[PDB]
Amino acid sequence: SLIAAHSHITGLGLDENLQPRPTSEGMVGQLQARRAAGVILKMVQNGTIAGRAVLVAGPPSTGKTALAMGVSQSLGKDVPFTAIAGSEIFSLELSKTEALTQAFRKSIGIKIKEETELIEGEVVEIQIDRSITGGHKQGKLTIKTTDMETIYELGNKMIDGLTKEKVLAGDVISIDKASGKITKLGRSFARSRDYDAMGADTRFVQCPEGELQKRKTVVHTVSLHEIDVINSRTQGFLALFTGDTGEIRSEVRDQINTKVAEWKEEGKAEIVPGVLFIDEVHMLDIECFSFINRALEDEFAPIVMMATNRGVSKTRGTNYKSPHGLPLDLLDRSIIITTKSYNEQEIKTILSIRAQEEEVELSSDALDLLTKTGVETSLRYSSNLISVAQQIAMKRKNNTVEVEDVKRAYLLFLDSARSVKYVQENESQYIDDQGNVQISIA
Amino acid sequence: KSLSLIAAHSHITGLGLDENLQPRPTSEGMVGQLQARRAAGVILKMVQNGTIAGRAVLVAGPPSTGKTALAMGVSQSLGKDVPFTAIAGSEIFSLELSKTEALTQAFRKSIGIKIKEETELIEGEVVEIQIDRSITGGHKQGKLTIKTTDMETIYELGNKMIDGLTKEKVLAGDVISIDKASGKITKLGRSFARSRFVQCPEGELQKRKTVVHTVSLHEIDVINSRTQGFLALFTGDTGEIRSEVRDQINTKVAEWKEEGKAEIVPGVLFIDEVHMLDIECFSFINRALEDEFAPIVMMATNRGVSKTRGTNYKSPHGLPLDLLDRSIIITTKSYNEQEIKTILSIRAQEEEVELSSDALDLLTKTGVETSLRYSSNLISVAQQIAMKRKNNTVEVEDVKRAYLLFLDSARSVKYVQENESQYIDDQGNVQISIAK
Amino acid sequence: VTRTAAHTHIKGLGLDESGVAKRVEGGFVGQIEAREACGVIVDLIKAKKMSGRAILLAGGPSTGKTALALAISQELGPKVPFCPLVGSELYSVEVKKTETLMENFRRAIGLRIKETKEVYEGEVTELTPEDAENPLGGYGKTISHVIVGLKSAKGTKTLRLDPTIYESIQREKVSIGDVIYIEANTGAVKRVGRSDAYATEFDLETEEYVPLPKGEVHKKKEIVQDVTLHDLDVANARPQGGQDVISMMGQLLKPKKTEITEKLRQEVNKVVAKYIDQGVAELIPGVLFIDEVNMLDIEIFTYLNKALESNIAPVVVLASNRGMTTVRGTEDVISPHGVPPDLIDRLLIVRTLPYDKDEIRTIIERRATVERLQVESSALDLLATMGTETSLRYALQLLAPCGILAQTSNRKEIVVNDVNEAKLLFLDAKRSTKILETSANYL
Amino acid sequence: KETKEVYEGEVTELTPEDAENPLGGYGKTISHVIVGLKSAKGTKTLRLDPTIYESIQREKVSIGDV
Amino acid sequence: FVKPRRPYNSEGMTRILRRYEEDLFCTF
Amino acid sequence: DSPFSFTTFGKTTSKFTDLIYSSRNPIKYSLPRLIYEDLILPNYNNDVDIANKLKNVKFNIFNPSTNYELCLFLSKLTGEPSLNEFFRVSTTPLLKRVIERTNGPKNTDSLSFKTITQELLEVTRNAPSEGVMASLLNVEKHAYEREYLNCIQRGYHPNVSAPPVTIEVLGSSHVTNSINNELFDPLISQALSDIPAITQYNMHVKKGIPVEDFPKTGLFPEPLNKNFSSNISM
Ligand SMILES: Nc1ncnc2c1ncn2[C@@H]1O[C@H](COP(=O)(O)OP(=O)(O)O)[C@@H](O)[C@H]1O
Ligand SMILES: Nc1ncnc2c1ncn2[C@@H]1O[C@H](COP(=O)(O)OP(=O)(O)O)[C@@H](O)[C@H]1O
Ligand SMILES: Nc1ncnc2c1ncn2[C@@H]1O[C@H](COP(=O)(O)OP(=O)(O)O)[C@@H](O)[C@H]1O
Repeated sequence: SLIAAHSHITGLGLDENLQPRPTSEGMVGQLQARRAAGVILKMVQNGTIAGRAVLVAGPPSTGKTALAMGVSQSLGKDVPFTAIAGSEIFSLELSKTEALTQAFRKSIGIKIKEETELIEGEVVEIQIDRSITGGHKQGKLTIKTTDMETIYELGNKMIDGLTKEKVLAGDVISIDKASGKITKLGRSFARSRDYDAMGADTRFVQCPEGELQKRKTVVHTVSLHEIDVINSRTQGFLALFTGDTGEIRSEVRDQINTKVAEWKEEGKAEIVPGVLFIDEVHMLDIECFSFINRALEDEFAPIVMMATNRGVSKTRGTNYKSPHGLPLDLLDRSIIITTKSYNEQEIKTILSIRAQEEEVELSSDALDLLTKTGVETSLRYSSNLISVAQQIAMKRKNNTVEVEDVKRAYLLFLDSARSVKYVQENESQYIDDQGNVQISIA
Repeated sequence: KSLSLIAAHSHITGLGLDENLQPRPTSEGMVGQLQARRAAGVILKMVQNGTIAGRAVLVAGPPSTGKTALAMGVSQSLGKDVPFTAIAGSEIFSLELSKTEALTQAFRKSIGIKIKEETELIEGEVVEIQIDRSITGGHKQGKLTIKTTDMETIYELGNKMIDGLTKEKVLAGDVISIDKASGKITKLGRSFARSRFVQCPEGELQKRKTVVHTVSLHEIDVINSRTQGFLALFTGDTGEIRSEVRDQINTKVAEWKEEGKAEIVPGVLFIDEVHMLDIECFSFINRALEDEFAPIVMMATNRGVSKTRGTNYKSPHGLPLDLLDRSIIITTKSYNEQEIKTILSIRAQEEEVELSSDALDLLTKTGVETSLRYSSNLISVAQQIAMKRKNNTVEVEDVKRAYLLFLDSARSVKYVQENESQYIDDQGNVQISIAK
Repeated sequence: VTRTAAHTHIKGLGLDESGVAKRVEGGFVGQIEAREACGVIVDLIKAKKMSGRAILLAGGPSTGKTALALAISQELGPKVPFCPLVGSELYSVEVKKTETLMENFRRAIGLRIKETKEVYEGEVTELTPEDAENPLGGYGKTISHVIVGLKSAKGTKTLRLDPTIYESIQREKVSIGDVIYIEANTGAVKRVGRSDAYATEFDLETEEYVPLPKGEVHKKKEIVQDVTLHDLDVANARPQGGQDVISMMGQLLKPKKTEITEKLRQEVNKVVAKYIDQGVAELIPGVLFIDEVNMLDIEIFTYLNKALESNIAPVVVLASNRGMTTVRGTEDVISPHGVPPDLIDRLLIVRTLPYDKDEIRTIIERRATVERLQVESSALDLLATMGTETSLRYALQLLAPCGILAQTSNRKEIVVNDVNEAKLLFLDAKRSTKILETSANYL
Repeated sequence: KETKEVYEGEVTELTPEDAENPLGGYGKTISHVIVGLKSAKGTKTLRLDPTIYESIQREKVSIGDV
Repeated sequence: FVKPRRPYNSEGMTRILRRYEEDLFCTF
Repeated sequence: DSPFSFTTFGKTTSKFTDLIYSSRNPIKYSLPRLIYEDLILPNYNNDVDIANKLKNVKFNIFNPSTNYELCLFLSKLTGEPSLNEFFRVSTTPLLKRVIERTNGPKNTDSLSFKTITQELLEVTRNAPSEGVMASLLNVEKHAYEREYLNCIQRGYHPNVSAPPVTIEVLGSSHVTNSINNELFDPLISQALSDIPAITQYNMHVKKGIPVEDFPKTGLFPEPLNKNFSSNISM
């Protein structure tokens, strides 16, 4: 795909004793935060307990979302990771409580075990009996292998399966009964007399030998939010993709919880917990916090990881300052991970890792001056300067970024403090807070 | 019918007044407030005469002093077949209806039209049915014999009543009411034959009965709006009924009243906690109160020199003075110890609670000390403590245990002021830890 | 084996026959006066006579208010309906908060019913429809009647279908060689599946096979259903289930909450009254729980002042943790617990008290028992002095990192060095606030 | 990017050929459909599937159309 | 003993046969 | 396990047995005769029909007899070869415009062209599998067949099922015929159903009615599973 901001991290980089290495899996430094994240990862992988809120706090450009996405990468497949921003809750279709309920229910996973029958063979006879209007469709199918020969009965969805990507009595097809998948493997008959209607170049296959019908235990992972969207109304599968699911009633969720408990008792399904990650949680109303206050105390709740770069500040919807932008009720029932700022060698190793991720070769002195700029200014400016210096490097037709390219990139593109100083030296040129601006240069 | 467990004003069955509009000391479950009860009786005769309309009455007083009790007494003494709409101040801030449109709906819901019509019905006891059918069922003939406790008959039926009898299947021994005009078959039940259960009807088989119909203005406004049917009366999506349809309804009710086929009954609209309305609602109300088809509006409030919502100034009772010029005000007062004791005795007889006399005096003392509602709420808890120790009569220490267990307002304010360090203040500061 | 989350160690109030609460029994520690008051209100709702009774649970954070409501819910049992709610749930974008308030008010009144069902069931043997004389006349259906032959155990019945019944026959896609279920109250039809009287493995549509149904074709069975008044209200508001046009067109439309008028509620109440007078239904009042009532605003409180005076409202329980807090939606007035005094006058406040060191220690001990964890005595004393030092909840949620850090050292017990590692790894509120005050760039 | 194999032009003849062994209880059983097409400096007859004639009848294809 | 097949009953309906060597379309 | 039937129907107090649909709502909205006669149905003393004509036909802005220039303008806009189509659109309800929609031809010299999204839609009707446009346009059925959704069970059922509220008027049959026509409209109910195959064979061959003169059927959306097609659980 495309090289993103967090494309250099594959996992957390931890030992078997949960001791993080100083340079592993794209992570350097942040040893205590990575240790706490590995503890919370083993807690989620254990899956015994639920409803615990984790806070990652620190200054901007420190590694909050990098740590959260590394937790997601080490979490692996078939475990849900709902990563939403804090601004997504404010909507004109769903209430804040309903949107947060959906965000909670998206992170709880149901693994259902199903039994399948696989049919593969050379087809002999297909008879399709349709009505005049084409509504009532029934049929017979004759499938064979080298040893057996069976004649089946066809339904509407099966006939619509055979109608698409048409099978012409001599192709080898694959049918899953529980899934309804029609997969034409190829053609073995090799009929000489073919009409000039289709440009088929179907590869020659061989007619399969042995047992025609075989059993297979299959499994799949689904989550609760699509379950109560499906059970909500008649066309829940379309509302799953259009997102047009407006305020599902409480009886639907109650009966879905009862059915999930029954499925856990019967051994058909087991619940796999996941993690809901709310990036930049300080932009939430106090109603959202008061709903989270109760919704963290349910059995059907995931581990909530919330990140805040704010210090002591005013909570939204109120008129008092609070630590981390959150009321003390949420800080009463949450354990907080605190991140710390970086050093010279950590920033240099971060720039080396990002340059190897961006396949841009850097010289030693260029790396030193980039680390100098990332110590003086922030880390993100020195991160974003690399591709610009690379473009300057092939602009002079050499695949090595020296001092002069990074110096030219430094002159061409401005910082935050440099832009603040250049605005404040020329305040009459810009539109001020009072809306007065001097346009004429005379 | 009309299921109800026990309500707060369920002991009030009407205004206790004599034929000269004078209040009894204790009648129909109401004590105290003699002049307020006299004024509400004047309002009752004002509505019962019905010759005037569009008069607004404000009921103001201290909280927990006989306001909603007075309105419930007026509603109970009005009786049936008179429209009575009881809304709150917060029921008009809708998201699909506007505030003035909702006020127009609440105004037109309290004016009814009395219609008298007759419909001949056949109701009797089914003895024997005969059904003859062909192979294709094209021609059907049938005999129905049916009876009362007085007469006997046999009826030859056409094919459509045959189809309407095999639908909603009528057997022998059944009591059926038959409508000739619309073909509606209603099964009242089975009669008294041991071989549910109802009695066999008496008198004539083909009875002509009249009925007295009541229909509000709002029902005809919903029906005559062709964009939605009569399902909007139940679903509630009337959705901004226009004005020309209201003009047609207002002309046609006068056209019906001049021909004598209908009569208009006026009702009472009660807007409880009227101080929670916005200024734009009151501004609609001053011009809505001068209509011909406007009811008598009863409004209750308890605020005193409060800020009117939607403005920035303060007004008496939360209402601006232009509205107060169009209103006549009934004022209630506080209660003595004897009236509180009488109210508590009435609520004790109502909830089937047996008391000791010293416990009643203790309840009267703690009622005149703290609140009437606190004493009226402890009287149900103390009965449960009395049944927890297996005795019927509620004694003094039974009330004392409920007083110790269950808290009142001012005591709770006192411990909040004492232990405010463990609570969340207005600034969001709390202390959780017990040490340091 | 099992899953727990901050609760479910509370099983009930844990009282005697006389209502006297013990010290530690049933997962509860202390709070004897509050537990006795909760036993009183549990006996009150079990008395099934009162309507519109309200209490408020007053206390600090982490003192056991919601635990008391859950204990009330488990002491009442699953049969009496319990409606948990949060003060922020009343704000809907679809419908005003007044209708949401009586939405949850009518959701908390239970009802049983004993309903007779007229059932035709069996195996279909033949499917012969007959046609009309003129089908393209515009008015009237294409067919007139459909003959169905139902076969069951010891009996065979032949029925003449209406066309309207035949539409709901066709929509579930029946055929000869099937088992069906005609339900005559609504015309609803269940396709039970293919019978085992024919072959089994010759299908391709993952069907399941049902034996021939016992008993006669025509039946009358008794079914006990538990129901609320709210389900009746929303079924009559959006009518689905019939065999008309509107019944199909309501099942395909988007469901949306609507402002239910009082007239349908009065008619539904009259129908429930005529059901309870014939000895079929029995009325179950319930408990409505609103946590964080301070987040309710002034018009919801003003409407609740009317809602408590109805003759159908259930027992409502409120909870708050504010001392001297102005009401939301107003500008200047200050009232206790964020609840205006005209509603405070209708309440029965229940105090909740904080705990001591030994109560925190035995709560942590029972919690570590419930999550199947083993603690040393010195580590338990360190957890208790931390729970007195910072908060009960911080010590309560710190024990699962002690379990993980004890597991990762191939150990079973929890030691003091392990607790110190969990101390250094995870922070609390006070240390984070001290870090925020001594911070360089809003760290 | 994609590859399309198309046939287009004015229809010259349109005759659904019958089968050598017709089935009882039915009418005009079809073994194949013969359609002739003409265009600019090109004319070529086709041999089609029998089910295609149903789509020809639904799309209302007479003689002399493109 | 073997258990008999479900009755196949298709009256007044079109038919499509796909053999090895030739296809059919029995219509009305 | 079934929803509670909030209905009253004909029950038996116990060569064929005929069962007729008779489900009604227990809630009855009783309405007088005077309102229905004097405000809905026209008579000599009211002007319902005259006002309906004057609002719908005479002063209709799409009338070709009076606004032929506007009809020509909209015909050049839409490219539709009939000028009376705007009148028929504006004067029939929604579902009547739905269920007899015919894909008629529009002339090329017009301004309503083919939208790129509509062209992307129209490409992939009869396109088979392993085509790039079809596979890019068939995400939802791929998710249907991969998540094994066609064999899933049903977990939620409604608690109460009720018919619509029956309005009764004592002493009039016209209201009964109107209500029966509105509840059981044969055109819509035929659109929400299908014709039996032997009945179709009696239409086409034995009676000579062609296929395109059939009433439109089969517009009901299919349920997700066979289990989701009903509310009664075994
Ligand atoms: N330990 C680390 N390993 C890899 N990248 C890091 C690390 N710490 C910080 N970063 C980089 O710094 C940035 C941190 O900002 P962000 O992820 O938004 O979290 P926060 O806002 O908490 O600092 C990310 O873009 C990430 O690429
Ligand atoms: N005259 C009276 N007779 C009987 N009960 C009364 C009387 N006045 C007040 N009450 C009781 O006092 C309580 C408060 O009355 P209400 O009018 O509803 O409150 P408010 O005065 O705040 O509107 C009610 O429960 C009612 O039973
Ligand atoms: N009496 C008690 N016994 C055991 N645990 C308690 C007791 N009281 C409170 N707790 C614990 O304290 C936590 C907070 O209780 P809860 O009522 O849910 O919130 P709050 O007390 O803040 O309203 C709960 O998780 C519960 O485990």
